[PDB]
Amino acid sequence: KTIVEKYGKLSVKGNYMVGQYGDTVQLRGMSLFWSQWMGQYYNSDVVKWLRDDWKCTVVRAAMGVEMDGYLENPDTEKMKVMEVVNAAIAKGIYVIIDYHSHEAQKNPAAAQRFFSEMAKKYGNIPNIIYEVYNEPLQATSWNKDIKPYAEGVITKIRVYDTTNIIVVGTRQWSQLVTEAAANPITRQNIMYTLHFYPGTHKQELRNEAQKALDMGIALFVTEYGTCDASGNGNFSPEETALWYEFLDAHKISYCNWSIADKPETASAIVPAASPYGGWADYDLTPSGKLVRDDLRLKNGPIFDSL
Repeated sequence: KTIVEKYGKLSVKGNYMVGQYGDTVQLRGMSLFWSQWMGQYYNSDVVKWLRDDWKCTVVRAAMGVEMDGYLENPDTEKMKVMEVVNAAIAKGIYVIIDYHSHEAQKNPAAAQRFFSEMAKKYGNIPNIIYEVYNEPLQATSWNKDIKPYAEGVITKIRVYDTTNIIVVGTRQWSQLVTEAAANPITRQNIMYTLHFYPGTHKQELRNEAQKALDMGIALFVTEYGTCDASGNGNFSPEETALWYEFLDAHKISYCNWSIADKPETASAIVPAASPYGGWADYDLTPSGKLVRDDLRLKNGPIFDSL
């Protein structure tokens, strides 16, 4: 039995993600980096290694949209996403299809087309989680920009995929979850994005998250780092652990940024680390070691249960 066979189809009940057999589910895994810049890792060898060695129960495909991404090169970037999705299906783990944009509402037809295609192809499959708008900017209003954009994309997904989870980004780089909680999308199996970087974001952002939970919505940490929000500097292992404590207490799923070999703190692997996986201890950065150790410790028993 695989992880996806264990938990099955996912849905949302109140503050929680639940599975079809009555489990309350918490996923943990890794995000790939921008598909147009780290596309060499968008392959089945990486996905298998993330399951077998890192004990990921979810992987996130971060499809770049602007800056020579999907809008300019739709076939190439969609292909990379589908390779990762296909591998997650073959290996029995969950997969997030992330529309990795800061301005999705500016090209809603492109986003609707992409998600319609993904939902038509994969709609009957329990592994799939959709993430329709990575990180709205500080200027991007929930009520006026994000919510109407997301509702249009959700309707398109739901033509073909009636119940898989859809995660919706929030204002200020997916920080301001209380604004979504005050005016939620009143549709089935919707969650809301929280992103944190513990060199920058500490108890004040945990308090924001708690206030959103108080208001009745479910959060998914589709991206977090171990360092400050720029992705470089202020490696913060103790603060990361305070976040893990909070997320585990609330059964909030989490994926780390990122599988990339860029020479910055947030990268999990060293420059030139193999595109096929197989990374030994000397191929991991301090951030990668911290995150991999947490995955092995917490997800190991889930794999062992089968």
